Amino acid sequence: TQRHQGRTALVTGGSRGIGRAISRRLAAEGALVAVHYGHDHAAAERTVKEIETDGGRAFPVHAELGVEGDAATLWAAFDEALSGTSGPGLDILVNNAGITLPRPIAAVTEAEYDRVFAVNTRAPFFIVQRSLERLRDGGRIISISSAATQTAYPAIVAYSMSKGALDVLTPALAKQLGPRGITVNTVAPGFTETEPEIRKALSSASVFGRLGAPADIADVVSFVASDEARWVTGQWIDATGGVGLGL
Amino acid sequence: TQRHQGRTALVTGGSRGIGRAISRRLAAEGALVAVHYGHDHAAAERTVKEIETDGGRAFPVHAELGVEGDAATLWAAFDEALSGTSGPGLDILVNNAGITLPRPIAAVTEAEYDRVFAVNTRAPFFIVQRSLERLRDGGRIISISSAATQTAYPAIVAYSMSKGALDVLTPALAKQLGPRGITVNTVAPGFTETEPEIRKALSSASVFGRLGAPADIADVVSFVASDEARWVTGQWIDATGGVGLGL
Amino acid sequence: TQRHQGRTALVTGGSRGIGRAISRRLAAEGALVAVHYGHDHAAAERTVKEIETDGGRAFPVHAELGVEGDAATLWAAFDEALSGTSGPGLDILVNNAGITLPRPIAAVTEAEYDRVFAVNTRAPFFIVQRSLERLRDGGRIISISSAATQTAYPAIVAYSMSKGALDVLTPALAKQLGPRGITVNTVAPGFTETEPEIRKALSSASVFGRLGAPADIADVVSFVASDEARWVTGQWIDATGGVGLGL
Amino acid sequence: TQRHQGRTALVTGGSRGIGRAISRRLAAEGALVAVHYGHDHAAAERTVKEIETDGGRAFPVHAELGVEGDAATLWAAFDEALSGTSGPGLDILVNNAGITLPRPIAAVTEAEYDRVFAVNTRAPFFIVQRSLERLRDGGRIISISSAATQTAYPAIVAYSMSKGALDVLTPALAKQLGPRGITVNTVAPGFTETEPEIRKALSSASVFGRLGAPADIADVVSFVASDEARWVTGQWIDATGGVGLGL
Repeated sequence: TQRHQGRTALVTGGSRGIGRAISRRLAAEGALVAVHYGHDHAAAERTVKEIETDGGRAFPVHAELGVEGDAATLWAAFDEALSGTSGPGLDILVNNAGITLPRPIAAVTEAEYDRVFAVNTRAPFFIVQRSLERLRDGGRIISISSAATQTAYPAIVAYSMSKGALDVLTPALAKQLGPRGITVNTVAPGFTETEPEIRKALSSASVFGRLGAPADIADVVSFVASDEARWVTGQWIDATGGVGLGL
Repeated sequence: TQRHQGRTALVTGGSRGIGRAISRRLAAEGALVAVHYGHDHAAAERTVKEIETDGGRAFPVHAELGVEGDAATLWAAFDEALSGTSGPGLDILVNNAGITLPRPIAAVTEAEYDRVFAVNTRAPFFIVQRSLERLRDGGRIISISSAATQTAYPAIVAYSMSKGALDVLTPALAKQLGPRGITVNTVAPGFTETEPEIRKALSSASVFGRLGAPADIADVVSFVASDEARWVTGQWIDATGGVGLGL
Repeated sequence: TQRHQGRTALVTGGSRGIGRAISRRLAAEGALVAVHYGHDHAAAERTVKEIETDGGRAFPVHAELGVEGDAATLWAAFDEALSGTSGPGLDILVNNAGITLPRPIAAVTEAEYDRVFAVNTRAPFFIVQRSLERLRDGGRIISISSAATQTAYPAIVAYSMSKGALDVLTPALAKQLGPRGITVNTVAPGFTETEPEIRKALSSASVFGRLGAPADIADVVSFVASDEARWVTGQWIDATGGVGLGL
Repeated sequence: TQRHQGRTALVTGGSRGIGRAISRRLAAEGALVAVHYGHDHAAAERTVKEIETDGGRAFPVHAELGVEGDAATLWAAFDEALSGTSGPGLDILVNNAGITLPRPIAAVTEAEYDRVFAVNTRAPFFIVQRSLERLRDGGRIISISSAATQTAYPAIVAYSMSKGALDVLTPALAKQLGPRGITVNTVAPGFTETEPEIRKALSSASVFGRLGAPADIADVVSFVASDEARWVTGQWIDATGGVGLGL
């Protein structure tokens, strides 16, 4: 396609699963992709080489999220990488970094709560805040949310709340950034097989009666990030295979 | 792109404005496009030749909508065209046919009401009903709605109600047709310049402070109609430039 | 409570089921209730006497809906009743009149479609239009919709579309009528037992695992119609026992 | 009315503004009201005496929110109060405690962010978690949110995100608690005058062209908390005077 020819993308948690497919799709369409990772160096290097093997350009960016100085670290390491190279600006920010918390309310601890909010809400918020100094006109902010923000799923309530908070950011920034031709969208995956009775309920929650694949999400994100989605902003884009549709 | 290589599309009111850009985008990506028209023969022939000049294939399909035997006529004329040719099936249905009624409630007559419901709701409903016998697996139903179904616009209330009714159809069919890998989506345009103080309020209703162009809608529709949007179904896809976002 | 002391209400299809409980609740709180009916004279007389027995005031209003001159007939008969009596104005309009069409798309006929749109959309629209000349400041318009407008229920698709259209009217009029302190709301019932496997799916579609009762709806409508809901307008008020909540 | 005769309510931030009107409305309808406060002892004592003067029963409950051991402290102090008295159970939880952060993204500090999340999300979450052990059948959880969760208001983005997260909790718990006849709802106030160009934009954001009063919210909350709203659950109840309706 070559829809992102000449552009610079950053994908938080870009090293694997959904993060990885996004990084790959964007890099395959000409984007220079900053592949962010917090823990998994080898997976980052894996994703980058994969991209380079296929004839795109990407580079690793190390920042542990949900720790004091996470956002600063991320953007410090992004600049360090581009310096003496493409300028300090970017076109496409994808907030994909996240940790799960599969506990209903009765079992969620302060430690687990604080951890999920630190990584899933606080990190992306300050990453985005510091993004706005660098984000060019016609740019893209894309937050990866969950079906569970808009469909009641008690067993992951604290996780869903973390994504809910980030969903409020999308319309706020689409309004603020609109005059510069920047779109801000949420893409909400459903239940995705990445790398007993649960697997069954989640497959059949789709009207297509399967789990999503990383490629399912990455295909929607690649569109939202293109000039073709320039008239689409402030939206919650359902990438769940029709989760929550009926009953 | 060639995203619709080998597929058959039907675009109701495909002869001009949004209808025309959709027809053109789809035909430019390899779709064989049935260009439907109710009144404007020359505009239909115009759109078809344009497509053929550019090296796609399309053909005219005549059916006056909101008259007894409209849906039958349409599908009679679609088949007549494909017969002894591509088989009777289709991949992509776009409900774009519509008439405006810019009157607030106090001024809407029975004649005008009945006319807008006949064209905007009753016609597309029976066109879709008769579509389901012909619609192949992995197919696409795309209804063109309005921003005014989800954002209060009193001055066009009866028109909005007509589109509202058709918006209920999208989730219903996405559930029913899901098992066959068919997606059903609404694409909602905003205020679009096609071929005094009104023009100003409508431009600035967008967070981008302009009217839409036909291409803005057609770019979103082309995506929804592609294999890239296969994980997107039952949705109301906002193609308004962020109309109704703030306040 | 006596929340509607001194007010005049009209409840379309007020003779039984949900219509009847609404009529009764409003009349029990001091409202003078015009009990509309299209076919069922005895049921109307039944509801009125019931109300009078309990020490409220109500009167019958005959108008066959979905026939040429329905809205005119209704308001002609409302005035005929109040004339030489309370003035021609009203405080509370409840659009409760409706007919079901339990057929999925493949089986809906033109006759059945046209009938459901005539009764469920066209009748209430022109009843409301003609209401606005008579509707006092601090007044109430309340449309009775269905859970199936916002939750995919293919088996009643054409019925849902009819209610969908009327749902677009609520926000339109809440904006137009706002300056006069009039609220316009939709109240959406779920599945309600009025006077095999279906009954089971509908009971368990509620998070409370029962069907609604008429009183469940009438309690919400009585609130929306009171000065207590004066800050609530343009809303789709869910009276379904949490239908469509999870999955 | 006496709708809450025999019931026990807890209103977080119940000492003034919206908190206070809620406390008063509930206590005026027979509820025993635990008036929570974090800083403002005199305001708490003020609200309690007011209630007692009018012939309801209420008591103060001290807990600084957004500090380690806030939820424990609150419930420790609730029990201490009821002990040797009404049992340890409650019927009605109102999450009204909140702090504002009127800064757009460019100006939000970590300190301010962490403070607003601690008070507005983390505190109510763990207050609710610990509530579920005590909450009786037919009970009520009511979260006080903001219009700005569903209408883009960039200038208060971090505050809105905090309320967004709590909005995800409502549908989750309405599903989980449904079988016990407990309703969980959000009530979203707009812009409310409590105890230059801003005041003007906020008044005219309502279709009624005024700011809300505490009583506007408290009237809706009193309904949601009554047996009359028993069929209303998982909902986002708009108490904004039609903020965000048009454009």
